[PDB]
Amino acid sequence: MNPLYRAAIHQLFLALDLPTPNDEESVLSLQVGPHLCHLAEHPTDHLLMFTRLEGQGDATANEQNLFSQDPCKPILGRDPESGERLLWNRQPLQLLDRAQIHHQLEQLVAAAEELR
Amino acid sequence: MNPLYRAAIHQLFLALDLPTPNDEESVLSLQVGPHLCHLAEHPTDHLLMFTRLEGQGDATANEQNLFSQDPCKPILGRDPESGERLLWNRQPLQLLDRAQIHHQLEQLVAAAEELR
Amino acid sequence: EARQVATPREAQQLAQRQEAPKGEGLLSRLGAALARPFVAIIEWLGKLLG
Repeated sequence: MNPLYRAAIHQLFLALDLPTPNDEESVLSLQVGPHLCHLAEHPTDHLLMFTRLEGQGDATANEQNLFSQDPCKPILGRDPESGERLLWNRQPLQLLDRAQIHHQLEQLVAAAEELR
Repeated sequence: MNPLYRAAIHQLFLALDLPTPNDEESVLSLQVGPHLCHLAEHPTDHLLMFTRLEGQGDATANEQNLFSQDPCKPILGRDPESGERLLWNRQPLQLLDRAQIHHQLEQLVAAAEELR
Repeated sequence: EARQVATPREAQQLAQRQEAPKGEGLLSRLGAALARPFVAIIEWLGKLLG
């Protein structure tokens, strides 16, 4: 676990009133209501967040996949050798504050709920 | 324009060996082989590169729209109003030295080349 | 309403997925030039981005 990522994860967990983790397990998981969300550093110095969709619709996928003013707007993709649909966003860590780390997760959960 | 955006554009033009452009408000366009590509600051302090496609590729939940290890891997989305399909990527100006801005455009064009 | 849970094995794998590099030498091969597309495209792009 690189220091920027560790610091970012600790900022997020503070914002979530959670016991700061843990081992230095790189990939973390959070259950936020109905949504199982995964956090990773991928690649180095980037905070990736993603959630697998459990049989939502994707009729709105191509609108979801257009850029907006918000770099954290999630993108809806599919694992080619699994068929699973994943909603994801990512920010570089060389730039962030806590409000911006929490915001990334807000955006992820919101899009998953609002999808389609 | 934003001095930091102008400076990034300057680096890209050195990388591509093009005559340096004058401060043009809004969107710069480049012809890279058969691909017409556009560059803009969007949002503030980020560089958005994109190319308008016709019917090629998959803008829905697909492999192109899944993250990889390279943050410049472009995304294929679609404006719901005009229906225009746009392949795009984005980088924060803070991360874009000459090599990296060159890399951003190259990854955009690489996907445009592949897509049928 | 958030709890930390164990990471499923497949999520671990997804979180480090690699694709092979692409487009190496591609910009040098295709070449690049400034473009002057229809004013209409430029103006529309400005409204789209705003």
